[PDB]
Amino acid sequence: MNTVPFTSAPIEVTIGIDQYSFNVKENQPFHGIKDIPIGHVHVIHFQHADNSSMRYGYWFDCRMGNFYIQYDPKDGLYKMMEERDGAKFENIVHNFKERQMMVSYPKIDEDDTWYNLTEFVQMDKIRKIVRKDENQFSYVDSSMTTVQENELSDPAHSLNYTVINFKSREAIRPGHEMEDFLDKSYYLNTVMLQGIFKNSSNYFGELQFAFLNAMFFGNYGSSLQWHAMIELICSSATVPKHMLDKLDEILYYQIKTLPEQYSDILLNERVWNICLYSSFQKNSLHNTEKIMENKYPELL
Amino acid sequence: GAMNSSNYAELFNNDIKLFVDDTNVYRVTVHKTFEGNVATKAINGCIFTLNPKTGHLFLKIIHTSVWAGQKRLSQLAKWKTAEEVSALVRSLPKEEQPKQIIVTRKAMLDPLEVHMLDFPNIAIRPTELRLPFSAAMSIDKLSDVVMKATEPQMVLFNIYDDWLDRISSYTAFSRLTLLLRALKTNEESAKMILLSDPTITIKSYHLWPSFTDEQWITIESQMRDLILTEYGRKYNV
Ligand SMILES: C[C@@]1(c2ccccc2)NC(=O)NC1=O
Ligand SMILES: C[C@@]1(c2ccccc2)NC(=O)NC1=O
Repeated sequence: MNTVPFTSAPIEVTIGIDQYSFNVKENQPFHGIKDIPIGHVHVIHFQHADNSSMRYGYWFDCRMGNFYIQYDPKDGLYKMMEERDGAKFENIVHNFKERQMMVSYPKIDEDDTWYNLTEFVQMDKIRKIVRKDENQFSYVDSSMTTVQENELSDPAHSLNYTVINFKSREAIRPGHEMEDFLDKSYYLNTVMLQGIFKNSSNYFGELQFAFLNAMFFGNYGSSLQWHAMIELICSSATVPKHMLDKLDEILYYQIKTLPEQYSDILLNERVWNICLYSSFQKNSLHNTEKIMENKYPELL
Repeated sequence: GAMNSSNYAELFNNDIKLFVDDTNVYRVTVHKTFEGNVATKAINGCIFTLNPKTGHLFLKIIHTSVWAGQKRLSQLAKWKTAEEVSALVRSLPKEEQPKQIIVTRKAMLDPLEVHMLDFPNIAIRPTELRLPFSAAMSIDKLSDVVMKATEPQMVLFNIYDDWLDRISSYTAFSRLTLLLRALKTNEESAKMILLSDPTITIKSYHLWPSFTDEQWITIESQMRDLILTEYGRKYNV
């Protein structure tokens, strides 16, 4: 079990750790989060009490280093940093734990909600989508645009998701125009899976990372990416059977976790109705269709 | 974006553009089978591709053999249209290729966009105008070449005959759309108007009769009357 200590909490802020959130008051004696499960990526995120604008946060994996949070009063935000002095870090954490100045990552011992949302998400791949190679953790916020959004403006601060565009020469083989537009299997299987992602695990990892960015920071571009990756599968007549079964599980847990009150804006009516009721895979997502119909029947 | 009444004179500027109408590509007769079920029999069709500034009509005849063994023909027809328009563009010298292609039906937008991905600078546009190009097969010489075709064939016409020697392309297009609107609303009446007088003939190399300027004014008035009529006969006004 790993720990992310905080130097202090000088400004009132709502802090989230994965799917959990808690409030910290201005100058409250808060010194971080302990008992963080090893084996998963994690995200620690922030919304200031005085400017709910800009949710921001950091993706990290405690196996990759000792990380802490420190507020910067010049840049006005809580920053993640790496402590290279391992003995200094262990000493700091032990003192904060002895003084019980940390919230404990919940230890609910029955379901894998976070595992189920991050099954295919790897820190190495996050770091290729979010480029800042001198850090082992990755910063994301509400406003960051994607490389595709920038083609339609600061490249260093962009989300480099894989570009998916159904009306692109990459997606459409000369002479197979109708075939490739109406059945995207070529684009899914040859271009994207064999060619770019190499395997379905990496495809699902980016899909899951895009959803989490769309939900935790209200990142419009991440939302677009998540839906495009769903639609590319649902619009392919030929999809490996294990991929469909896994996609159904992935989406089920995503829909289950979504805040009920953010559904109106986080769920694209057109894509979901097409995917569940018109697409080649309309009958292949039983778990997802059942939770969607019972939880958001308005959208459909 | 979309073409409508406000941006109408754009049709007659000097940017090359083509209208594409797909309404006569896939044509059928519906009939009863011996068992009393219903079946269709395809007949030859055509793509109607028109330069509104010059009158140049690229009539691609769609022979019924292109449907043999194919499913979902109404969907296929839109993609075949887009394939043939793309092929026409590629066949033209660069300086004759259109800068815009305006489709008369919005269901042609995605098929044509996809077939024209190689031409990112050609704009594919819909229109809000209700244009009467479906009535092209009421022009006798066009219907004749379509029904006589035994294989795929492109035939070139000037749909304005020699009118541009005397009138502007705005006026010529307005005359064409009035004639076609009339033929679409009451083909028999419209054709009676156009041919009642046997001394006005259609030149061998023309589609419409050789009316004088004065006779066109009379003809044009008779077509307006017809359209207004039928609009009463229809709605009882
Ligand atoms: C246990 C915790 C929480 C648990 C479940 C949902 C939301 C928050 N409470 C708290 O102060 N911090 C947390 O993580
Ligand atoms: C509504 C919103 C959105 C954000 C993330 C996913 C879907 C919608 N659109 C936008 O411009 N900012 C948002 O929060």
